[PDB]
Amino acid sequence: ASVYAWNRKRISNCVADYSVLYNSASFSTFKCYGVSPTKLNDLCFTNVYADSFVIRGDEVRQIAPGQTGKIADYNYKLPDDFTGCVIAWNSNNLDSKVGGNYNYLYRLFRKSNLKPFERDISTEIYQAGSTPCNGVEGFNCYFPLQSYGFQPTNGVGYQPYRVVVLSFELLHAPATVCGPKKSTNLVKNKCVNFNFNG
Amino acid sequence: EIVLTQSPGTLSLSPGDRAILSCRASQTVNSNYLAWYQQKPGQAPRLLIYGTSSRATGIPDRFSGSGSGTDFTLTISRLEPEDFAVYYCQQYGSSPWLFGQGTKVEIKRTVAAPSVFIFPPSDEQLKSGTASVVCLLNNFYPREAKVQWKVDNALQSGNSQESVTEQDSKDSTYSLSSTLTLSKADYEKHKVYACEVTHQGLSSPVTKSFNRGEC
Amino acid sequence: QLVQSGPEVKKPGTSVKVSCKASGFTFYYSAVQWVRQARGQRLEWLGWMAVGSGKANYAQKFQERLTLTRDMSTSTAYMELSSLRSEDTAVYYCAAPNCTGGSCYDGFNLWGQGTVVTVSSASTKGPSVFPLAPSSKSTSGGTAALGCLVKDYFPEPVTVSWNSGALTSGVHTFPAVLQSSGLYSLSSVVTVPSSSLGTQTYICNVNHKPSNTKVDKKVEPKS
Repeated sequence: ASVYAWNRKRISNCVADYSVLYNSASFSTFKCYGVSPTKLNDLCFTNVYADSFVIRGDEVRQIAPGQTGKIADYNYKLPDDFTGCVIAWNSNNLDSKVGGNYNYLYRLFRKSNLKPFERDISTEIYQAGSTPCNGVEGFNCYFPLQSYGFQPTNGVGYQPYRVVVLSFELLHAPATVCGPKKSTNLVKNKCVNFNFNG
Repeated sequence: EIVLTQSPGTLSLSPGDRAILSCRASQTVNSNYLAWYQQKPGQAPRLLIYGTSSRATGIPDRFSGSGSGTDFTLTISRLEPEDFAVYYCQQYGSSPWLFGQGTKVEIKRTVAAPSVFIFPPSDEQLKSGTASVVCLLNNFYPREAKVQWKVDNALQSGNSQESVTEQDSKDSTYSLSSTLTLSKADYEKHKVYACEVTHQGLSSPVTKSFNRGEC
Repeated sequence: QLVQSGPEVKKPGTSVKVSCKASGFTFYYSAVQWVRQARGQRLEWLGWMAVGSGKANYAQKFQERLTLTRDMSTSTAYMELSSLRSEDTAVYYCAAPNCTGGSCYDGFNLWGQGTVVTVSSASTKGPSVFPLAPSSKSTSGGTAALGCLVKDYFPEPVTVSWNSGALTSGVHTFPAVLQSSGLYSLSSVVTVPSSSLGTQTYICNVNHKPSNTKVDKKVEPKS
């Protein structure tokens, strides 16, 4: 999805495996705020939210708490106390095509800043001046959205990057979603120290 | 497209009176995309009235815009010496934002007759193979004034370029310079040169004549 | 306030680039329009561009030669005009409104200082000074006129003065005209009483910075 229309997917009632993602050895960025990524398996939450989009390579550092910028103010803003992980990797061969890709758009102007975790799909003509636009684009009346152009020869800084944000939630609930547990083959006829579930 | 025309070309008005300027369009122009700009010789234009009714920041109240549709008017209640400039009207509703031809405002005074001077070529100028003759018109108020160069009772043309100075402040009288840049070969094959001027302030045209025999 | 680049002199069949830098206001929400004017002529509209998205609109005459761009790093707008001709010699202005936030002024109140562009082929050359010696014919009723004629200088800016600047009462300098040879020429005159000649040292000081030539040409009555 585009940055101005970032998609959401809730995940619950299953057994996650964070170590495989940790050791994929293919992602470019992996920052987890407030949680140990190597100890994520030894934790158990109620549900997780996954959000994905494609943005500019040079904008990847606006996806963080306490970030100021056009993306942080008009498209996608994270709360200052956000707990979870941010992942991003290059998509040169998949998203950048000869002639450019115009299927990805980003918002330019907005009347007010964005709170954490909401979307803006409206496309009403912005009113920069003190005169109503009345549906015609011109002086002091600009369209709110334009599109990126992804050319193969572009620099890595302007190369597209795919970004996924995982956010974990905690609430009074069964807290179903969390990682697995390992098991050893049983031994019999000896003094052993056992652990069967609890 | 949209074409804007300012009907009053030039206005010679003494300070104190009321000044009016008119800007007219061929098609209807949006009343929220019209502006008037004031420009002095040698400076960038300054915005005066925007939105067809409201003035800019710091512009004194005396300027007032009015009108809507195909007609627009600018009014100066009382003139002051710093209000003499060129005024342009622009619209920016459609795609081509055409300007207007502009209107020049100058002070008005009494008609002053000009003074005619003739300048012989210098001897060292002869070394260059070209003759330079100058006819000078001094202190004539009306901008309308024409000079014809006459050689051996024949009107030469094509080499009589003119130069007009800016309006003065102490007296506001223009000075004109006409330069006859002639080839030397034409210089030898003739005897009498002259510049004849005709001005509104002169009852009859005045001919200033020069001869190479007294050189 | 808007700051433009310096004046320049180029050759026909080339391309020129002009920069307009903005500061002191929110340049993100503004829009810049370009207006050029010849010497003593009417203003001519070229086009405009919205800085927010880079979209630009051009007049039909300069559709295929004029290109407007921008850079957010320095908050600067750029004109590029290719295949220049002699008539393109003029002064250019960049105009943009004053934006403080989301809201912005409804007019082009802010204007640049202009940039002078000259397109021609004549090379730079120093001027020549010719004294306009007063004579009996020039003298009329006590009043007489005398001065200096400046010829064959290519660059526009030249300066003329009298008595090292001491003589300025009733002095006239005329705007420079363009000859068919591509070299400029002007005249400077001054009025004096007929009794003044032969009593004061009259001399015209002329300067030409591009040629770095400074002359003090003395003028004497014709014999």
